[PDB]
Amino acid sequence: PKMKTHRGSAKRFKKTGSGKLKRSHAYTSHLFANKSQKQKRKLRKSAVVSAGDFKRIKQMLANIK
Amino acid sequence: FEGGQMPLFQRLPKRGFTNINRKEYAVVNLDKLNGFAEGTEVTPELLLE
Amino acid sequence: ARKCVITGKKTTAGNNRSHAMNASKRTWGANLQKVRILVNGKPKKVYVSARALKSGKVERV
RNA sequence: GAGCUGUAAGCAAGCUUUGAUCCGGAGAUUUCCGAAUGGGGAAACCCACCACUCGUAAUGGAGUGGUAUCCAUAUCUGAAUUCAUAGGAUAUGAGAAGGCAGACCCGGGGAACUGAAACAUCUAAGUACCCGGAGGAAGAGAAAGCAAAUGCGAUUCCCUGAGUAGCGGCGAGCGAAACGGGAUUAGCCCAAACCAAGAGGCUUGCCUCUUGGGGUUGUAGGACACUCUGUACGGAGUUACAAAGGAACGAGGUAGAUGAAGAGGUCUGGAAAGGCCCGCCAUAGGAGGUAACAGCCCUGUAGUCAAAACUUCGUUCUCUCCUGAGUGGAUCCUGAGUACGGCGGAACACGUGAAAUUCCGUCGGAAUCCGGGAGGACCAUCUCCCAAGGCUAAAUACUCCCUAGUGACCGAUAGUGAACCAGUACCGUGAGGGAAAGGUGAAAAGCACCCCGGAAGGGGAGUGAAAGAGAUCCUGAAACCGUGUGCC
RNA sequence: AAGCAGAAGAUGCGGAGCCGCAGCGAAAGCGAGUCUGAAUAGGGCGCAUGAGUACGUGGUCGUAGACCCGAAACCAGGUGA
RNA sequence: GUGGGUAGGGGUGAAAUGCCAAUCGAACCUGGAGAUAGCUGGUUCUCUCCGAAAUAGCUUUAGGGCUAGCCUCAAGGUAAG
RNA sequence: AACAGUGGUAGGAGAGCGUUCUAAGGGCUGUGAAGCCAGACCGGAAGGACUGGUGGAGCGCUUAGAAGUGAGAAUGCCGGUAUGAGUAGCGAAAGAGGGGUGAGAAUCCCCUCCACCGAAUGCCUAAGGUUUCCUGAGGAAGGCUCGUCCGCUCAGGGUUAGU
RNA sequence: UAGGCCCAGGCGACUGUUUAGCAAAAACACAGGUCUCUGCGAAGCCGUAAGGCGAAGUAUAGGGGCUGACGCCUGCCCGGUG
RNA sequence: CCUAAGGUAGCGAAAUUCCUUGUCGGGUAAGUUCCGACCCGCACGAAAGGCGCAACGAUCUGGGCACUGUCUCAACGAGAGACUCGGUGAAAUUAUAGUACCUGUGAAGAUGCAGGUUACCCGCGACAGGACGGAAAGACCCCGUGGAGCUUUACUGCAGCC
RNA sequence: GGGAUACUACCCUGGCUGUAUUGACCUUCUAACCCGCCGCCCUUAUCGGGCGGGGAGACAGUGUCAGGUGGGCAGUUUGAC
RNA sequence: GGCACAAGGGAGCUUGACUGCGAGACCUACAAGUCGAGCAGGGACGAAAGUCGGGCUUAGUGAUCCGGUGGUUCCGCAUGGA
Ligand SMILES: [K+]
Ligand SMILES: [K+]
Ligand SMILES: [K+]
Ligand SMILES: [K+]
Ligand SMILES: [K+]
Ligand SMILES: [K+]
Ligand SMILES: [K+]
Ligand SMILES: [Mg+2]
Ligand SMILES: [Mg+2]
Ligand SMILES: [Mg+2]
Ligand SMILES: [Mg+2]
Ligand SMILES: [Mg+2]
Ligand SMILES: [Mg+2]
Ligand SMILES: [Mg+2]
Ligand SMILES: [Mg+2]
Ligand SMILES: [Mg+2]
Ligand SMILES: [Mg+2]
Ligand SMILES: [Mg+2]
Ligand SMILES: [Mg+2]
Ligand SMILES: [Mg+2]
Ligand SMILES: [Mg+2]
Ligand SMILES: [Mg+2]
Ligand SMILES: [Mg+2]
Ligand SMILES: [Mg+2]
Ligand SMILES: [Mg+2]
Ligand SMILES: [Mg+2]
Ligand SMILES: [Mg+2]
Ligand SMILES: [Mg+2]
Ligand SMILES: [Mg+2]
Ligand SMILES: [Mg+2]
Ligand SMILES: [Mg+2]
Ligand SMILES: [Mg+2]
Ligand SMILES: [Mg+2]
Ligand SMILES: [Mg+2]
Ligand SMILES: [Mg+2]
Ligand SMILES: [Mg+2]
Repeated sequence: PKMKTHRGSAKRFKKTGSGKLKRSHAYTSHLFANKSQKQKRKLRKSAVVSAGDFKRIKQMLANIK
Repeated sequence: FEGGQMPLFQRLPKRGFTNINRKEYAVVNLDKLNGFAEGTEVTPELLLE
Repeated sequence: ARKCVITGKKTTAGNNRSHAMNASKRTWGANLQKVRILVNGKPKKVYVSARALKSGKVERV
C-alpha cells in the first residue's frame, strides 16, 4: 500500500524551495501577559525544522510536494 | 514517536487553510518563448502541443 | 414474531449512546397493537403497527 | 478387432471372429438408511392400515401399489348460530422440504484480542463468527444525476485523481468523490387523466371494483381536441422491451480412424536408444515406453478425416407480435400518511459538527403544474433534473469439479494431513485431534537339488550383468555395537 | 497507467495521468521575486550561484505476522450431567 | 440400580469457591489467531578495512524509547586540525 | 618500487567460497555419472582437485541470472542410538514327587498326597465386551521367565422358544 | 473373633453435612426464635417473550435476611446510612 | 465539656490479655500448659445474640489408673526384599572426561586453576559429605504503562426497577 | 373646586354573565385494550380460537422519548525517583 | 555578583512598562531561553549632546489541541450573501 502522510504534520509544516520545512513557533497561543514584547515579535515569525528533528520526521512528509 | 516526550508536530500550532478556488497557472518564462519562430501566435494550445 | 403483518415494521438493532459516547447495542420496536383485521378476507386479530393503522385504510372488524 | 473372466499371485471352471473382454450415447434394474415422508425409532431396525394378488378348510404367512406435513386447485359438508363462517372429508398436483463449493453475491445479527506505547471516544471492523435468501453470477442501472463548459448524458468494473479534499481524544489512525483515459454497451414497461365493456353499493344518474384500449415526460409530456399516416406492404422477438413452439443447415462436446522416415554398418556392452562411419523423413525434432540417452522400434505427434445416439452454440426459415408524425395551450392527469420535520440511532471517507445527502423506530405531517427536488447549514437568483412503481444483457467476482496444457514449483522430515487401503491407525463420552509408512530385477528367470537345524537362519549349487540385487530386497553416511592387531 | 493487438512473452499502440523546469504567502494574489511591514528599510524563504526523470541493483524506512519460537488471557460458535 | 432433567456472562452446592468426564476464582473443542509480549531464548559460510558506548536532555520515564555526543561509508571544502 | 600500516566486542564498509534452479556456450559419462568411503595433494580462508574402493545412471565446467542458499546451541521438532546396566523390577498366595508328551519341560497333560477359598476365591445373572466359547493344528509376535501351553496365531464348528 | 477406664475444662446442643485427591472441624445444616415482604395474574425466581416454578398452594401459606436445641435473659442511642 | 447516646445484666488474662510465664490458690520434686479465683477488659457484652447447660463428639485441652520396646538401651527370632546363580530386562539423568586431599586464588564457597601433600591396575557389598546433586524457566521479593477473580460512597456504562 | 354637573359620541379601571375557543382537573360511561373468570362450539383437549355473559377499562399492557435509581452486571483506571 | 563619576537619597516634567524590526552573538538534542548595535514611525525629558523598547543583575511560570473576545484590503463549495 501507499505510505500514508502524517496528517497532523501536514497541518503544521510546509516545504520550502530547497526542501526545508517551515514551521510556526510554540508558545504563541495564550498567556501573552507573561511574555515580553520582544519574545512575542520573535515567536510571531516562522522558523525552520532542525536537522536533528528533520531526519526523524522527514518521511512523514514524503508525499507532500 | 519520542518515547513519550510530546512529539514535535504536537508541540507546534496548526496554520492556515486550503482555498477551494485556488488557481494554479502553468508558468512560462520569456526564455521559453524564445524557442518559437518570429510572427507565431503563441497560444496555450500551441504550447501544450 | 413482533413484525407488522401489513407494513412489515419489526425490531431493528442499533446503538445506545451514553454522554461519554459509549456504544451499546439495543433494538427499536415497532409500535405493534392487537387489532381485528381481514386476513385472507377472514377477520383475524393480529399485530399491526399503530403507524399502519394511522391511515385508516386498515379497517377494523 | 483378438483375446478375456479387476486389483492379485495361485488353482478351478469357462467365454470369444456367429466379434468376447474393453470404449462412448441412451435405457432397464437399483436391497436398507438418509429431507426420509404410513407409524415408531437408539440412522441403516420394528409395527401397521387400504386395495389387488399368492397360499391355507380358516386363522396365521407372502408379493405389488397407496397411505407424512404444509401449500395450491376442485368437489362435498358445515358448529356455537338464523343465513353463514371456522372446522371437517374426498380428489387432484415433476408445488415446498434436504444437501453443498470451506468459494463468489445480497441481507438479518455482530464481537474481542489488538493499536492508541495505559484507557473509555476512536481502532481492530461491519472484520471473525452465527443466520436467511439466492444465481451462475449476484448487487447496481436508464437522472427530482454530475457539473458550472461553445457542458455531459443509465449502471457496473479497471487506470487516475490521491494518500489529495477532508474526517480525527485533529491523538492512534481513517480516507473519498467528480472531471480525465479505458473495458462493455441498450434500452424499456406501468400508475393517473381519457374511452369501451361488465358488475355491485343503488352511495341512488353518483360511486367503487374488474376487464380491454390509451399513455409514460421536464427551456415539459400525455390525456383531450385537430390534422397526416400505418394497420403489414414493413418492423421487430423469447437476454429487458408479450409469449411459448417446430424445422432445415453449419460448427462443436461425449468413443475413435489414418498417419512419413534406418533391426543401416561397425564398437563396447547383460541389454544400444550410446560411441564411430553413413543415410532418410519432417505441416510430424510434443511426450511416454522400450534391457543405458530414439524424429526414422511401439503407443503416438503434425496434418487430414469420423457419430447410430445424446448434448451445446450459431445462422436462416417457420412461428409469434406490432402503427407513429405534426399544431393547439380551455380544462384534466403526471406515484400521500408519501416527500419532509421533531426525537433516538445508523450509513455516507465525514466521530453532531457549520452537517448537506441516504436508511431505520416513534410521532407529526406538505405542494400537487401558478407545482416539486437538488447544486454540502440556510435564503435569494440562476443552472440541472421530475422522487415517493417495476424490468433490463455485456463488461466484474469466485472455482468444487471437467478437458487440454504450463512452471529458473516440491521430490518421500519436502510437496496436500494423506505418493503407501489416510481423515485410516491411534487418542477422546463427545465436538474434536490426528500420525507413521515409497524403490528386488530388464525380465520372477522369486534360489530345482544337497548339507546342519524341530523351525528360524545359514553353507554350497543353480538363475541373473550383479544375490555383498533373495522380499523392511537401488544407494547405505554418523551416532552406536563388535572382531583381529601395529604402537603404548 | 489501465486497456487493444500479440508465444501467459518481447514489442507496437495508448499522453489520461505523474514528476521536473518558479518561488513566496494562511489566503486573495503577485512572480525572480514574494511575505512581513506605513517603508525604494531591514529580515524570512527563494533567484542569480540551475538537473531532472524512467528503469534496474544495493542500504534503510512505512504498511502488512514482517527475523524465528514462547504466554497467562480475551472474544465467537459449538461439545459435554 | 435403572430411566431422565439442569450447561459455562451457565448449572448445582446442609456453602469447601466445592463440583460440572484424572481440567474449574470461571469446563472442554474449534475459530478470530501467526492475539499481544518495551521480556527471555535463538538467528546458520570465510577473509580484509575502520571501530564504539555504557554519557547529556526529555520521557506514566528509569533493564524501553527519542535527539545530541561517540563509530562507519560516500561526496564536497580543502589544509581550515 | 619506496614508505607506512595490518588486536578487537556492538556496529559500518569491501572482496570472496559453497549449495539448488534457469539461460547460453563447451564438455564428461556403461571403457562406469551422482552419492558414499579412504588417502601422506592444492589454495590466504570459506574451500578445490587427483587416485583407489563402493555404486550402477546421470553430472560438471565458463559467463550471466533467480533464491526455500550455508546450523552447534532456541529445556528447538522428528528419527535413530547410547549412558544409567546386565542395574531396578518381574504386580499379595504351597506346593512336592511319579508317569506322559516332546528337538527341547520347575512352567504343558495325567496320577498321588499336601495346601488355600468356602456370606466366597462357590453357583446364577446384569450392564458392558463381542467370538474371547468347542475341536484340531502352530510356537514368529503378545504372555513381565519358560512353553510342547494360552483369553495369542491359523483352520474348521458352535447360539434352535406360542410359554 | 468381641469396649480400656476415670477426673476436669474450651467449643458446638444433638443425628447429620463439607474442601473427590494435604483441612471433618469450633466450619455448614438443624429443630427453635425473630424481622421483613406477599391479598393471589401474590411476593420471589427462570425466560427477550410465550411459558413456567412458587402452587394444583392462599397470610396457621409462600419468599428473603439474621440467630441457632433447652434454661434465664436480650440494656442505652433514630444524630449518620437504609 | 461533648454526644444521637455514652456499655446495663451477665461474663472476664478468655478460641478475646500486648505487657505476661500478670498475682493468688490447687495440682508436680520441679508446671511458659491446665484448673479456681482476682479484675488496669492493649482490644468482652447481650439475636454477626449474652450467660448457663444434661446428653452427644474419630472435636481441642490438662490430670490420674491400667498398660506396655515410646524410652533408659538395645538383644534375639520369622517372613518379604536386599546378596549369589539361571531366565527376562527398564527409568530419571548425561558438554567431553584418564574425575584425590590441604591451603590459597577466582563472579569473593574448586575433582578440573596455583603451591604443596598423597595415590599401583580393575571391581563387588554398603553410607550419603560434595558434585552449590536430580525433579519443577521460584509460588517468596521486585519489575511489566501483563492477566484473571473479588470489593466499593473509584471512573464510565448496561440490565432491571420507579 | 384640580376638574361640572343634563344628554349624547368614543374609551379606560374593576367586577359579572353569556357566545366561541383553550388547556389543566373532576366524576361518570362503554365500544378500544385486558381477564391466570363463567357457559357453549370447534373437540375424545386445564393449549389456542370463535360466540354469549361477567369483571376491569381508557387506566393497564406494549412501542418511541425523557428523568431518577441502579457493583445486579460490564469495560477499565488506581505515578515515578 | 555589583554599586559612592552611584545602581543609594530628593525634586521638575512625563509614559520608551513604545510600533515595525534587527547585523551579529550567547546558550542549546529539540522545543524553548538570553543579549544586541543599528534602521524606520511617532513621542517623553533636556538648552544641547544625548538618554529612554520597564525596575542594580539573575526567579515571579505552562506546549499543543479546544473554546471566548476584538480587529481584518483573507477565503466563502454554481452566483450574491450568509
Ligand atoms: K531418501
Ligand atoms: K447436552
Ligand atoms: K570402479
Ligand atoms: K544375575
Ligand atoms: K594442582
Ligand atoms: K563442576
Ligand atoms: K467491576
Ligand atoms: Mg493499547
Ligand atoms: Mg498408426
Ligand atoms: Mg511411425
Ligand atoms: Mg542401466
Ligand atoms: Mg509428508
Ligand atoms: Mg536401477
Ligand atoms: Mg474433574
Ligand atoms: Mg485479529
Ligand atoms: Mg508524560
Ligand atoms: Mg535455511
Ligand atoms: Mg547401580
Ligand atoms: Mg506374579
Ligand atoms: Mg479356550
Ligand atoms: Mg516368553
Ligand atoms: Mg457438631
Ligand atoms: Mg457426627
Ligand atoms: Mg481432601
Ligand atoms: Mg482427611
Ligand atoms: Mg451462626
Ligand atoms: Mg440489642
Ligand atoms: Mg462479638
Ligand atoms: Mg448484635
Ligand atoms: Mg453463638
Ligand atoms: Mg544392589
Ligand atoms: Mg579473594
Ligand atoms: Mg576456596
Ligand atoms: Mg523465572
Ligand atoms: Mg481491553
Ligand atoms: Mg518503583
